[PDB]
Amino acid sequence: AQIGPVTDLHITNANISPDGFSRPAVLAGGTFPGPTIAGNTGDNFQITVFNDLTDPSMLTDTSIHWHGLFQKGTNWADGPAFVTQCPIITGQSFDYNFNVPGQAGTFWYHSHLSTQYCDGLRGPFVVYDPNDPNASLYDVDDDTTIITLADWYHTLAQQEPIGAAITADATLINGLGRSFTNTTASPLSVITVQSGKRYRMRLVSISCDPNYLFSIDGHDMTIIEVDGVNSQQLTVDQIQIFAAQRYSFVLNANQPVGNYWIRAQPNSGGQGFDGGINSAILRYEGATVEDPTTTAPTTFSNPLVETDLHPLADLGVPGQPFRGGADDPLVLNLAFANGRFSIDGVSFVPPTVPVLLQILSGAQNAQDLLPAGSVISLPSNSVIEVALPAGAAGGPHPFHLHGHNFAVVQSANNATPNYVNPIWRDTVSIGGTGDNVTIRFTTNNPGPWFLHCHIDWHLEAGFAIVFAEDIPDTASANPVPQAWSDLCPAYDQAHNIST
Ligand SMILES: *[C@@H]1O[C@H](CO)[C@@H](O[C@@H]2O[C@H](CO)[C@@H](O[C@@H]3O[C@H](CO)[C@@H](O)[C@H](O)[C@@H]3O)[C@H](O)[C@H]2NC(C)=O)[C@H](O)[C@H]1NC(C)=O
Ligand SMILES: *[C@@H]1O[C@H](CO)[C@@H](O[C@@H]2O[C@H](CO)[C@@H](O[C@@H]3O[C@H](CO)[C@@H](O)[C@H](O)[C@@H]3O)[C@H](O)[C@H]2NC(C)=O)[C@H](O)[C@H]1NC(C)=O
Ligand SMILES: [Cu+2]
Ligand SMILES: [Cu+2]
Ligand SMILES: [Cu+2]
Ligand SMILES: [Cu+2]
Ligand code: NA
Repeated sequence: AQIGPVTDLHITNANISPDGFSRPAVLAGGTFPGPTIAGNTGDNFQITVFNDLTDPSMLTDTSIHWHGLFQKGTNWADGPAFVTQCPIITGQSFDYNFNVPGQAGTFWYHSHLSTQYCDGLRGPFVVYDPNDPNASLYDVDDDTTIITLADWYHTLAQQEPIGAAITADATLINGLGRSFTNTTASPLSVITVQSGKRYRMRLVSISCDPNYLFSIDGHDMTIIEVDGVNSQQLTVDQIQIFAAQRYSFVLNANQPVGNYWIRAQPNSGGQGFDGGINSAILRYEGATVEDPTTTAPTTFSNPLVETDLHPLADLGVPGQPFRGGADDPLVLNLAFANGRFSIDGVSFVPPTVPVLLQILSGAQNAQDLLPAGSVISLPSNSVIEVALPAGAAGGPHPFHLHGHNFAVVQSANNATPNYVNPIWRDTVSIGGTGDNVTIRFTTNNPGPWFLHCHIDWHLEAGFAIVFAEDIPDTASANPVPQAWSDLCPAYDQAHNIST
């Protein structure tokens, strides 16, 4: 069952064995992935998060981010630790009370403390649209049509060396999959369809690192949504999905009744499908209960290419049709050396006082804010352009901006910008050496918004900056509840920190 929009959510430690290997984890709602949180567009969500964690090896504090939800007027509820709040301590709870005006689509929630979401705190978050303009393109859209893709590690996250190339031990599809080494024939996930029906499959990357080549043998996929943004219909036979991205696609159950492999090949870790790694099963009602016998093609003839995507609505592009054609045109210098990432010469290390609390306490320019050199102010009601030229080790890096979606003016592997009709999204691969992936948005949401690579090991190694958007209006725009004001005193008392 789905939960929400008003619900409790308990965060616990438990043993799980999603690939046959038992390890302890950090779980929401007692499962991996966590339960789907759902509501309708414009609803009030009140997710009262109970921190019941006791195992220090995965951290007993927590904080949860609602990925892709704009949090306009509720920056305090966004979740990134030491940007918008201090962590919730064990034995305490916190009501994330916010609204989702003007958004409808496929989202997710995850821990936003250290690398804790890798240890299991990740689940789907769906905002349905009762008047969806795509409603007539499918018959079925429910909890059974959500497909999560996850990396899973046998080593606990707090034992992963900072700045290292860290590699997973299994791909999990809907929480199940097989280990790349010491492979055992543990259970695979089954997605069941009825011959002749059309399904809105909501594909969610809950990855901490790898991108996946996703396909379904015998079937093609008609994309209708990208990171919450409705798209024109685009039919593909493979989707390369980067960490934290989402797609909705129409699956037409138009092939003979039978069993078909669902494939998710990561860019690192186990390659291929031996022993049923990187796999799940599409089963038609009436098919025999047995593994598929289907083959992938040697090459995919209609893969997703990001420049093929276009919004369903006439979203356009803000600013002027050339590089630098914005009120505030930025170019970030994105680098890696010696185990640490940097942005504009500064490696991100979380501050003691959350950025939002520094601003509410009166610090009002970005050079007054900590960490020094890690906060860039943005002017209000302005067109912002951010060029993100690739080349830093560990690519391709999927960059994500909190508080906003953005026009993808230039995509990976293509030097031509699009100032007319590019897709809008919230997480974008910056590509490879010599690329110049560039995003645009307008500043209509006061508050500090994190910008970072969504490979969680890279964020931990410093690949982040904070956009302090409209500092002067942050306090008036974002009134804070007493329970939020109580978080830093409680956290600092529990941890013997002076501030
Ligand atoms: C990605 O696109 C951005 C624009 O969106 C390019 O930025 C441009 O970068 C050049 C230098 O590479 C800038 O010109 C330089 O400016 C300094 C003065 O600030 C000057 O001292 C240098 O001699 C040179 O003129 C330019 O300001 C900047 N913005 C523009 C043109 O709008 C960036 O180079 C592109 N990166 C890649 C890898 O393609
Ligand atoms: C590399 O990225 C560029 C920019 O996104 C892509 O260029 C765009 O290509 C599309 C598809 O061909 C062009 O749209 C077409 O326009 C013609 C003429 O109006 C129209 O008859 C078709 O209905 C379609 O809309 C679009 O103009 C063009 N944009 C620009 C700025 O060049 C390009 O396709 C990408 N390269 C690859 C290999 O995918
Ligand atoms: Cu996220
Ligand atoms: Cu986010
Ligand atoms: Cu990265
Ligand atoms: Cu984030
Ligand atoms: Na425009």
